[PDB]
Amino acid sequence: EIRGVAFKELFRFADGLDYVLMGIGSVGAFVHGCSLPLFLRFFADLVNSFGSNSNNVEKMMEEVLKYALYFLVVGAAIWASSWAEISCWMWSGERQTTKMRIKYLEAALNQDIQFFDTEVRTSDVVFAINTDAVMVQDAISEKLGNFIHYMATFVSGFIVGFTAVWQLALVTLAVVPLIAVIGGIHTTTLSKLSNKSQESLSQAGNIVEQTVVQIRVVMAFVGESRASQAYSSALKIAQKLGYKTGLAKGMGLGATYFVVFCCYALLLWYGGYLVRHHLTNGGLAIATMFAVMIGGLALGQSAPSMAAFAKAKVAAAKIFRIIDHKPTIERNSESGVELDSVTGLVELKNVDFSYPSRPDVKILNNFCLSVPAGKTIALVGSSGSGKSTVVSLIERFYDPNSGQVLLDGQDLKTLKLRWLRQQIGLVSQEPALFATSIKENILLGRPDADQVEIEEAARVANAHSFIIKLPDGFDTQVGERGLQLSGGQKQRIAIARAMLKNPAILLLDEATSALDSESEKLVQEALDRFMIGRTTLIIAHRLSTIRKADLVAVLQQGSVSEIGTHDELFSKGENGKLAFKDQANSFWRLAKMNSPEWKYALLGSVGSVICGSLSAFFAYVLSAVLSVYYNPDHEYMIKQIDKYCYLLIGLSSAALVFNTLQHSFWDIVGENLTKRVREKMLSAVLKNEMAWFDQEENESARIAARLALDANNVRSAIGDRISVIVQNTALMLVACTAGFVLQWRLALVLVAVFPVVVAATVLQKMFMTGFSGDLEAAHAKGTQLAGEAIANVRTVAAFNSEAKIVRLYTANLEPPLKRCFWKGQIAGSGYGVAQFCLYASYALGLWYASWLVKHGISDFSKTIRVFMVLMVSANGAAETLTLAPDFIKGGQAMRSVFELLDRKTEIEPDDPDTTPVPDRLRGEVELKHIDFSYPSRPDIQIFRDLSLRARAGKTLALVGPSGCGKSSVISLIQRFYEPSSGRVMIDGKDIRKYNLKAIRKHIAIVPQEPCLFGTTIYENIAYGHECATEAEIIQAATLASAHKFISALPEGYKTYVGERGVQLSGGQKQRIAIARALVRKAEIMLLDEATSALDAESERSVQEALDQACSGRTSIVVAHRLSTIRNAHVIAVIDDGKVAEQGSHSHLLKNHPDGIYARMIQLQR
Ligand SMILES: CC(C)[C@H](C)[C@@H](O)[C@H](O)[C@@H](C)[C@H]1CC[C@H]2[C@@H]3COC(=O)[C@H]4C[C@H](O)[C@H](O)C[C@]4(C)[C@H]3CC[C@]12C
Repeated sequence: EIRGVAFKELFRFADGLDYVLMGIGSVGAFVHGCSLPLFLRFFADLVNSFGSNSNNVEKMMEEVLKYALYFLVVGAAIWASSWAEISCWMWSGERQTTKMRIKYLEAALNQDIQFFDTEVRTSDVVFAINTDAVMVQDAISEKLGNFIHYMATFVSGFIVGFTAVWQLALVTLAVVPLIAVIGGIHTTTLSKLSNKSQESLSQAGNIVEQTVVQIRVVMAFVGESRASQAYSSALKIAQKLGYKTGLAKGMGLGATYFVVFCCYALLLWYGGYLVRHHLTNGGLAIATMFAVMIGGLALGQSAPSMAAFAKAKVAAAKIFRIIDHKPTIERNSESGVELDSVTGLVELKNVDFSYPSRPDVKILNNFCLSVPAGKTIALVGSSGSGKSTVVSLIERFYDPNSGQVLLDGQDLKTLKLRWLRQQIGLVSQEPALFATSIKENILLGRPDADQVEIEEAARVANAHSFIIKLPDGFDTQVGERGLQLSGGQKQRIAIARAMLKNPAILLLDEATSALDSESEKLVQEALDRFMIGRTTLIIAHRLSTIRKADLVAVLQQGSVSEIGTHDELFSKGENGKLAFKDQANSFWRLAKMNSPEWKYALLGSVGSVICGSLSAFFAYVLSAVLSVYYNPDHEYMIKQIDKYCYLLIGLSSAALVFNTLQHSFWDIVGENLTKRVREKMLSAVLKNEMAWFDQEENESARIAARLALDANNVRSAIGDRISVIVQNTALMLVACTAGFVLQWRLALVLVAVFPVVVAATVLQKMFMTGFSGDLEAAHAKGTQLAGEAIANVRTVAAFNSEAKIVRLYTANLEPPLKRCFWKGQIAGSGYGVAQFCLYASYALGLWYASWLVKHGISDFSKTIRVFMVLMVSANGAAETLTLAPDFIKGGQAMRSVFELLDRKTEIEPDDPDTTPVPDRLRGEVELKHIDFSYPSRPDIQIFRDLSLRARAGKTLALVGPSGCGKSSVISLIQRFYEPSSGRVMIDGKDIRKYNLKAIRKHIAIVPQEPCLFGTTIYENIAYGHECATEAEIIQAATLASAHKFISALPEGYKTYVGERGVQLSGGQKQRIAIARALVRKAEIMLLDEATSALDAESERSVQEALDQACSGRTSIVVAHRLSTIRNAHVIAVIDDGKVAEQGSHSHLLKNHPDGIYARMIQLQR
């Protein structure tokens, strides 16, 4: 484990402005922290004056006025301090982190390639840029300010409480730990249970992902229910964990309320005792209790900043480790001769390079390669030979071991590499394109070029292409949102960037196997014009360029064998605004969908209202006790205080019980709703046809992501919404009725500003969480550019364009900087305004209470009770709003799930219109005049009114060009896609009117790539038939010969096979797929060209298994390899969507000579 760097080093990249910002933010944070207990002290003074001066009205009025002015001053101070703190801390952190990001990327780019090979992985570098974008910035921007603020709040609260009433402060200090302890336990318990629920949800998502990637075989058979059952099990586990989560949350809230009620019972009694003995005032005691509570909670809230500091220390240690590293290979050297003879006569003698990470094995051991001066060389060394090692050595990526290696007669170390790499042009296996515009992606080959040179290079040496046939053209920033690039466009861009480096050698290598000939001919003309270009890593891919090269010296077993002529070369290298009515309707339909849980909801609802009442009740008690404090009759005050304390102790238990009840039952409602909706979504998805799966936004992990993300916000938007809207309604109703009954006038004035108080307290809690948004989302563009640069470090170094990448990174990072500055300003201003309005409302309400008392309208007791009850109830309501407010996201996901459910399938897997189905369908399939067009590409028509047919009980083999959709025929058979036109019949009955579900069990299919359903081979084989028992799969394995390795397998049938388990060989996987096909004992077998890339033993085994599989009943096979259709007695030709020759291969080979069969026979020779 790396040792975290000390805290001070985190501020390495701080300049003078950052120091000023940090100082101003620190002062603002200190003032913001201190001004809360100061407000409590001023409130105590105001209440004490307003209660003591009942007889002397004028003194009461003037003192209340001065303290209201103090409240306004404190509000203004809070406004200024919070604004300064938030803005300065956010912007300073962002600036420092951006500078450090830029320096990190700059240091990473100019590192040696061997650094990434051995020291730090590229994935580690990308993760490090994630960590520097998150943790270091978070610690030095928001966590530090919050730590200072909470230290200030803690110290100020303790000072205020002690200097007011040291006695009660000590008692309140002892009460603080209990509340803090319960809060910590509740938070930890929920986090642990949340982790359990999270992994359970991941399991459910994995099931959906697996089902979608295997949707073909799953739909081809009858696995739709099987998949739903597995999903049901995972959902059940998740809801059980959710039940625990909900019960734990309820218990935590109940426990903290119980402790709070009992502790304030004790504190209020002790405050009454102190008031009896003339040791304090009422307001002073109340403020002391509040201040000490605030200080303790502030320290508790400050601890997470320390946690963040530790994590960021570790992260910054890693980042500074990578930054401070110094490259070993010398760059910007002074030994460069800068020779103008760009032609490389001959070089690379006696190279003895050994791979840097592992010195045990060496490739370039003792041999020489040598080159001419202006003639290409083709290099073909086995398969895993060090063909790329020569390219790397030429580019000076590494260095040869102790020997004598030169270039052009002037060595490599004595020619620099800043301009040496300028002479050399490199084209990689896969072209490396960066997030900038394609125009700049042409520039970085030579920044000194102008527009005219770029366009002439792209035009005379490349054909007109998508760059000009484009809405944007030169300003076409690709990035992650790059347009459709099939490989040819980006490849041509890469060679163009290459030709901008006109002189000297140009290095080639193999491209993708499926590439158009235009790129190859452009490469050929590029190497012809730059005859200095040699060292093509063709690895036996273009015999024409091989004949072009004067020397085609090979690198067999990592060594040169023959150098010179290129004549025979045989037996070597044989490899080739949003609406609201719709939201209301969807809400109503989900509620109707949630009907079976109604009981729980009602009970939960009951608990909610009672919980709300308790909160209001608590507020009232405080008010009452305070109002009782300023009562001359001591015995009456004793009786009242005892009554209130006993009532509070009694109702603490009710608070606990009904908090647990409410949260448990609402969580049960929510979990049941999520499970039901998720199952319905999966069923609706599985009912859809394959054309729906082919469409975009509709495949693999992304559909699983939509399913996972559109259920939790649904549970929120139903359960949490109703729970809060009823509990806060009960709270507000009780508080408002108490306030009205006491003094309706002041109650009305206060409920005028009630939303302002609630909003301000909500913003206080949000400040507690933080106002910096998703830092990752802000720097997404820069992060992806940096990842592309680091992953493509070899290409960047080859084109010596590190500075260009750095400046592009800076230009991408500037808009996040500006956005962060403005966001900080807006957030600080808004928070300050809200707090100022809160304190202005407090001052106005309390002054109006004083004014009412002055004119004999009311009393001190009633007015103070109204004020305190309404304000504490506002705080409680805001604390209630802290529950997940994902309502808008909930509505959006509501619409998403509803449109997913209401989608209509064109092909219904079910058979509502039942048709007669024979028990043993013989299956005389006849695809007569079937006109089918590629679903993905309508223009492409694999079938053109082809009258294909196959007599039942007979084997038909489909042969023809790979381009024609011979496999697409089997898709039409399973009705995955419907032919653009034409009618297909299945044994005397058309399949359209026929029942698809009955057909599925009479059809067996083997995919070209076998797929792994689950853990055991047992279940994979049993998947073929609905009720496979045990003997049936035994015979399936024996006839399929799958048992041969199964007995050899340690666990046999029950071995864990798949991605994580024992990965069987391709032949074994295909053989078990064939076995599961035989399990279904279907009359019609649709054999696919699975035997594509296998070794000799696996080839023979899989063709044998195919021999037993196709034997018996009827089988439509598609094949392209000899000794496969020969066994079949009926062969068809798929030429251009039409049938050409029908009959046995031997029968049609004798007559009409030079036939299409003879064509592939001659080709296979
Ligand atoms: C005199 C008040 C009306 C004052 C003007 C008001 O603005 C102030 O913010 C009140 C509502 C605060 C000050 C201290 C707060 C309390 C702090 O002391 C406590 O024990 C905590 C524990 C726990 O966090 C409870 O959920 C809230 C609870 C019990 C708080 C409830 C709200 C307060 C009582």
